[PDB]
Amino acid sequence: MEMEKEFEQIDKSGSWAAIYQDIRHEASDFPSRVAKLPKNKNRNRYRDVSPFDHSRIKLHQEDNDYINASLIKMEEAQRSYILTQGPLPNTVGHFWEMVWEQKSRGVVMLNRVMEKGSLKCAQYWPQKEEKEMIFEDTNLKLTLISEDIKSYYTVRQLELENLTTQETREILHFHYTTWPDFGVPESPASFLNFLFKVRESGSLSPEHGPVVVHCSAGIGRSGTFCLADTCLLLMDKRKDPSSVDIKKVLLEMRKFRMGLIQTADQLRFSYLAVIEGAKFIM
Ligand SMILES: CC[C@H](C)c1ccc(NS(C)(=O)=O)cc1
Repeated sequence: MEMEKEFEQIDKSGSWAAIYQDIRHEASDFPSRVAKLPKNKNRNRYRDVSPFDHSRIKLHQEDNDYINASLIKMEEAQRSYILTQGPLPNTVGHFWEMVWEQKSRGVVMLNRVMEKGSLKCAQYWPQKEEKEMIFEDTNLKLTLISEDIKSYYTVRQLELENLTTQETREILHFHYTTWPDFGVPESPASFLNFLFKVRESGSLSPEHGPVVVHCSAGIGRSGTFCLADTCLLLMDKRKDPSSVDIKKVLLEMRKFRMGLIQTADQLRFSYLAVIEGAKFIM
């Protein structure tokens, strides 16, 4: 079926939970043996969210190459994304090592450091220009260059230096600051505006490594971001845009990381975002 009328048909029939459970039943199951090794317990935020072995990002390190991060490679759309958990106190250095080694330009953050009164990720970037951060375990230096605070999101320019080679690179930090503590946003308008700002920066383009996107577990809000982006790109590429099937795209993405889209409300919000976004593109 088309999207916008399939949408109204699920609303009127109140069957979002059944649709979402079907997706959970059909989703791929691949091994995640490296994630479960005892030496990696303090590298995982949640025991039930792990990268598959076949798509995990490997650190270029002979001691321990593990990070909780997955490469989502979308062949028809010609887009790739790295989805990862919010960094932990003992993985901030690994996080920036990955950004460096994978040649990423942008980092997309969809959570606040504290939500619901608890810490959802480490404070992993510097908050003042004159107070830079040094990650001694991976030999990197990170400096805040500039910060632009808007009503729904903040953009930061960062400098990452590999202290071993003295090479430097500019990284863009795109921080969506207004996702509500419970539920999903009432309108997709600010989320779509944010997606377009990431696009306009070059951070999603083939001349760079894959964008790094995270929330707390790296599957819920993060899944919504890449699912909406990929669906809108396919609607531009194809002769028949109504042939884009959001449930099939989501199942394809779940071949690369488990659990993408965590609730039936997030599924409905993804439909809403793609529907409204397809009108603005034209
Ligand atoms: C950190 C704010 C600074 C003013 C800034 C730099 C870059 C961009 N975007 S871009 C994609 O490079 O055009 C936006 C803002």
